[PDB]
Amino acid sequence: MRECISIHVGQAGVQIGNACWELYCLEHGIQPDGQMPSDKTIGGGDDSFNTFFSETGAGKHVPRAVFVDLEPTVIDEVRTGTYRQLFHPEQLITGKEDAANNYARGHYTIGKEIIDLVLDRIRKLADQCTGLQGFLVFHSFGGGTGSGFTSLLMERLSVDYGKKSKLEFSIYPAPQVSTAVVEPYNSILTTHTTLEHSDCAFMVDNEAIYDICRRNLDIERPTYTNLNRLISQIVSSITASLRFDGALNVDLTEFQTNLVPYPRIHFPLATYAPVISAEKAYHEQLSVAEITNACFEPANQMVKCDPRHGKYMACCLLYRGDVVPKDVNAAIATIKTKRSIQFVDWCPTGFKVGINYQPPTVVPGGDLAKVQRAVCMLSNTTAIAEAWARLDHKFDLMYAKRAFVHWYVGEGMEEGEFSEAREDMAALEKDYEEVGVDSVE
Amino acid sequence: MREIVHIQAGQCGNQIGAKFWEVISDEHGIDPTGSYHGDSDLQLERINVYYNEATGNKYVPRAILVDLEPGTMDSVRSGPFGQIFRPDNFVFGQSGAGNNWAKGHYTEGAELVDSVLDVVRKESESCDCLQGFQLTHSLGGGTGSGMGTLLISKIREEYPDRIMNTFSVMPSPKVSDTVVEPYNATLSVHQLVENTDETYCIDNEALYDICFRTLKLTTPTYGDLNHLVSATMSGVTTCLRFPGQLNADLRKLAVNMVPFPRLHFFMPGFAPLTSRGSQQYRALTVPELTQQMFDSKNMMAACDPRHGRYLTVAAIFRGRMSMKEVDEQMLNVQNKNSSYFVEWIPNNVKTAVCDIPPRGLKMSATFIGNSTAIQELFKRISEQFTAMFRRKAFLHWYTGEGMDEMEFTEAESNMNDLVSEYQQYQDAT
Amino acid sequence: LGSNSQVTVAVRVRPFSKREKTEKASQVVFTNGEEITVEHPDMKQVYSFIYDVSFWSFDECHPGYASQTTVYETLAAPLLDRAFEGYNTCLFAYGQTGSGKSYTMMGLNEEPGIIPRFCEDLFAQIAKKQTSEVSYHLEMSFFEVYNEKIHDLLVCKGENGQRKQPLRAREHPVSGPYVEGLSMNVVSSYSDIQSWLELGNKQRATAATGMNDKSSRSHSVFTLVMTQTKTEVVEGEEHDHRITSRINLVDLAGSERCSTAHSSGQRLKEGVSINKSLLTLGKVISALSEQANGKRVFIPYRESTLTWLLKESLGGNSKTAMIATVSPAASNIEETLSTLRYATQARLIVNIAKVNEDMNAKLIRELK
Ligand SMILES: CC(=O)O[C@H]1C(=O)[C@@]2(C)[C@H]([C@H](OC(=O)c3ccccc3)[C@]3(O)C[C@H](OC(=O)[C@H](O)[C@@H](NC(=O)c4ccccc4)c4ccccc4)C(C)=C1C3(C)C)[C@]1(OC(C)=O)CO[C@@H]1C[C@@H]2O
Ligand SMILES: Nc1nc2c(ncn2[C@@H]2O[C@H](COP(=O)(O)OP(=O)(O)OP(=O)(O)O)[C@@H](O)[C@H]2O)c(=O)[nH]1
Ligand SMILES: Nc1nc2c(ncn2[C@@H]2O[C@H](COP(=O)(O)OP(=O)(O)O)[C@@H](O)[C@H]2O)c(=O)[nH]1
Ligand SMILES: Nc1ncnc2c1ncn2[C@@H]1O[C@H](COP(=O)(O)OP(=O)(O)O)[C@@H](O)[C@H]1O
Ligand SMILES: [Mg+2]
Repeated sequence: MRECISIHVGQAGVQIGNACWELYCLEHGIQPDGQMPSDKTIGGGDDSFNTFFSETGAGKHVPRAVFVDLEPTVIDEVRTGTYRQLFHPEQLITGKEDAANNYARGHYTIGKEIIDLVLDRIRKLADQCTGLQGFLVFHSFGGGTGSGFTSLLMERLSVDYGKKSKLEFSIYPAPQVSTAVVEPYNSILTTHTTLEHSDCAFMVDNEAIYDICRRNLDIERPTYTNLNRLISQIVSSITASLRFDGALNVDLTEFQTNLVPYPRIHFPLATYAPVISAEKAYHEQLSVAEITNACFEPANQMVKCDPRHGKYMACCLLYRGDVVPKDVNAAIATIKTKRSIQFVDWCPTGFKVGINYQPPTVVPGGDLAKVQRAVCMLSNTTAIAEAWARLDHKFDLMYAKRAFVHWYVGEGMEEGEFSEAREDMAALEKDYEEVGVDSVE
Repeated sequence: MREIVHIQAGQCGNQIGAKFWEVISDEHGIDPTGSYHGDSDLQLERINVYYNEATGNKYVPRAILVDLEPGTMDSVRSGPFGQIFRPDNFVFGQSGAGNNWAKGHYTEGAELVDSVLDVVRKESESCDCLQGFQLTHSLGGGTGSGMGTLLISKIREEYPDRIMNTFSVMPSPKVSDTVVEPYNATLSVHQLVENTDETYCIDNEALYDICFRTLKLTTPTYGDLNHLVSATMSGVTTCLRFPGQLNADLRKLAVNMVPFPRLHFFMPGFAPLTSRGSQQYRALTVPELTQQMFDSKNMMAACDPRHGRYLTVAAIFRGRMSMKEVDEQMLNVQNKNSSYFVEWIPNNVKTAVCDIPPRGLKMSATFIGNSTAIQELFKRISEQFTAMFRRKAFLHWYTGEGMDEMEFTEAESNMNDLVSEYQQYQDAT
Repeated sequence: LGSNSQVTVAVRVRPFSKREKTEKASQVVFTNGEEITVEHPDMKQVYSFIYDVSFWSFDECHPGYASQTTVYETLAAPLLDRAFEGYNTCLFAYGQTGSGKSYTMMGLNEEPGIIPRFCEDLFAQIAKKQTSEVSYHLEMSFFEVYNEKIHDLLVCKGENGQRKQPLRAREHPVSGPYVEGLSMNVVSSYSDIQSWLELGNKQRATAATGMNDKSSRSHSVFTLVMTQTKTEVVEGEEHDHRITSRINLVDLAGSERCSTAHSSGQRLKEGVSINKSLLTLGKVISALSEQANGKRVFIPYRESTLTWLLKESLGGNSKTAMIATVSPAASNIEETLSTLRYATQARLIVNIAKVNEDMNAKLIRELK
């Protein structure tokens, strides 16, 4: 059977993970105590789907997850919260010191002393599987942990496991909003390392969702307990085809093939169209077309990057609920007719489609409404080169004076590693340009 | 006794084949337990074609089920007619091909095909006289395109004198469903062209138009599209199961339809299709079907036959009819529309008539056509193909599994040559 | 490509057989020197044909007797001349069953055919022009077609119930079709050529039939690759200009009706395969002869491994010669007529031969 390991690293990972397993438990009928009263009421069924939850003989269902912070605060919310009786107590809080938003701290100094435990519990989880399909790493650029520890880990797994899909779900740093001075360095450092080991890194920025919740959900002052519920849904659609029935099922090695033309341009975006409040759940039809067109609106992207400044290479559309295929085909044609959406000449197909019959579920206490159908888009565009350039210019402005560097050297980093990582992102800026040049003869 | 092996590969073949066994089980009076609850006796004389017999007067279909994910299979088991299949013939694995032809052919499917063939070698030896094989798969994915064509080469080498009749869903022109359709289809066409006798090219875009214009279905699901294909699969082998005036079989259709060994790609069709509310306004007559058969808009191939010439077509009728009404009408088509027919084949029409129609229709018809308008399907893929291959768009996932750039060029030349072999017969000079 | 080399056709009338003496067969094929006349025994209708060359091995003492060495010195020696010039060359046989194709090409130990004379004359010509300026490199291969599968004749099998390891054919974009895995052996002398040929002919498939007690039941292609490495007047590296040439000598099998050579099973199967290959070859010859008259025509190269691997010889880029072999018995007049018709149709073929300098798009291109 199909089995995936969800890893959450740092604070941006955990607070997302707490929202995900909140949702995974509801879709499958699991209480926070790991129990499933419906199955003993039913007498059958594998709704306790062994993709995300392992099962013991006593009826308790235990999630396939490991998450670690290198500080004990955020996990300790889980070891004393409402989901304590769900998880395995082997959660890593060997975080007596934090990474101080330093790569050099999550990659070396405190980058070790914690990793041998992490690889062991994973190896235990993998030894309980009848077949793996890949990993799901939830982290954040900008920190030391989500940047450094994520890189060291991705290096080791590429040795022990090798050819297994590794899908990252990371918080991309925003152009204006930012909660740290040294974000540009930490992003360029792990981006250099994770490039040769990852397979597809799904980008999200916190600045776009602030506007989505404003314009669509009509929330005027949201916090991270809202941004992380939407991110919980993007993942469910990706991993829905491994749990529930469907017409056109999509495995995890299918994103790796259709959305990654060349091995270094595996940075796609994401979004979720029918993000509406309960009130606006009326007054609208929410058909396949109205939902599918919204995914191509530049204002409904979960990353701050205008795709109209670039060209599309590949787009995977994952539908859920009461959806009929002809409605998808009619809609995808309407998009290729519109001229503001330019595709590369070397990809005349462009689109992938996936359809499922299990609609999304409503986390109670939430802001999203109940719908019959829901859509998740994943796109690879040349516009994101603009965002790589913003980081490189911030890098150069404050590296020309060697600012904040003595905090990284103080941990074991060399002065040259900054250059070695700035040159690889100047080659990436060209590869995104070379791809976008239409061919000639 | 003539017998057929059915093989269901992928998400498209199994979702069709399940309806095929849901359709055939109706004509032969079999219930989901495998028991017979029929009325007539002609439902049992030739039940050995598709089914095998069991102990307590139960009938197990001679079907084989293959995939690289268990989701497709559990749907069959958890369905209307799931119990009849031999549970030892659900062959599967994990970690699907990922829409990579390289993974279905060389890497993963190669570690499962040996189990598949052992089920084939069992069923075939249990038969008295094997006529051919029946594969239902899709082009555009990895499993159906890789694991299918892998089985085709193996069965062809083991059983080279038998027919390999292959039903295949081709990629649509307007909207794709995978990005790497042209890479996967071109490599599959390189294998089918050399290792089959007749393959029926179906396209999902056309089936949407059939449901839209004729059946007036504006919410058609995949269970309805396969409800059309399954009909054609039944009409072809009708004269192997039921009696008729002028019989036919898979080998006889091939001989007339296939003048040269490579031009065995067909544009199927089926009549009489109509709306549920507009059935009491037409007269069901043989000329009503021929007008519906040779209509440009009832072909499941997504190619206009009016953009070419018919090389030779076929027409399998079912029901009480008059053979004058059949042969006179096929003649009127040839003489009227003489420009859409080859000049150096004086009669481009084969016919077949069965005396046993479908469960609830006075008569039915099935149409099989070989035209030069299939040129547009292989030509379209090549333009997609070379534009991607000229810059190596998605190639590094295929080379990583043990393929070379040479194998892509071979599939392109052979496809492009077939495009010319069909075009050699469109000009009249 | 500034040339047009017409395919050179020859005909050889073999003598009466044991079978055709036991059955009192008459004589229906005659010559007047260069033309070939055929007569139906019913005295109803006469046909005539004209070829570039015609041989008469019907009787030893007759006038115009073209022995084995005369056939060689008329057909194969110019092919060696062009091979030394730098062209690719092809010589292929054709005819019905028992016509004497294997005899004409390979021959017997006491009557060596075209191959043991071609290779020997090649080595002899080399021994006189192996001067300090130019060196030579020779490779050989010898492969077989049997039930549309490819086999190598110059390996020593294992020991099993099945020891015919089949190779596959591939299409290189520039060099055209070729065989994957074929042992190409480097050669030094005519004695090594003879050893390899003995091994190959002992490995080739044969069988007793009603028209040949030792029948040639598989197509055979003999490939030589000759590279002349010459030297320019150089201030630096010597031995810096190479020319390559491929010589393909092909012995095909005969039609053979299933009723005359009555035998069931594997014999019938391989006869059917042979017949199919010959049909496809005929289609190819007719299509090329129609190309020669200015029409747009498609050549079915891909319908058989034989024509697919000979794509560059029946057309393409090499100087080609055909040897039709016929029988004078009246009982085989129809097959003789079919062979002669295909042969005279082949004279209209025109191939664009070029010199394989391996200098175009390098320097001689813009030099000239
Ligand atoms: C009796 C009845 O319910 O009325 C008709 C009917 O309303 C119409 C619309 C039927 C109906 O057509 C459809 O609804 C349909 C929808 C999507 C895709 C395909 C068909 C019918 O389903 C088609 C069905 O015909 C058959 O049952 C044949 O045996 C068909 N098999 C099945 O439909 C079937 C039955 C049980 C389970 C699964 C399939 C068949 C066709 C070819 C070869 C063998 C069998 C019939 C009489 C009808 C219904 C049921 C409405 C027609 O269908 C056919 C086969 O042509 C459309 O025109 C015919 C006859 C009628 O006009
Ligand atoms: N979407 C989202 N982002 C978060 C959340 N918590 C932190 N972040 C992001 O994380 C970024 C800073 O990196 P951190 O996640 O704090 O780094 P870390 O993994 O905690 O490593 P340390 O700082 O050493 O503890 C900020 O830009 C935030 O936007 C969260 O709950 N949701
Ligand atoms: N007609 C029809 N086609 C289908 C259906 N499901 C999938 N397909 C087609 O099959 C292709 C998907 O390839 P698939 O074999 O499922 O990929 P795989 O699961 O990795 O082997 C798409 O091009 C679809 O058009 C179906 O139910 N009906
Ligand atoms: N010119 C010839 N002189 C003597 N014998 C000949 C001549 N031509 C053919 N034969 C005889 O014909 C027989 C068959 O020749 P062969 O080349 O094996 O025919 P196939 O075309 O079947 O290979 C040989 O045994 C040979 O003796
Ligand atoms: Mg933290």
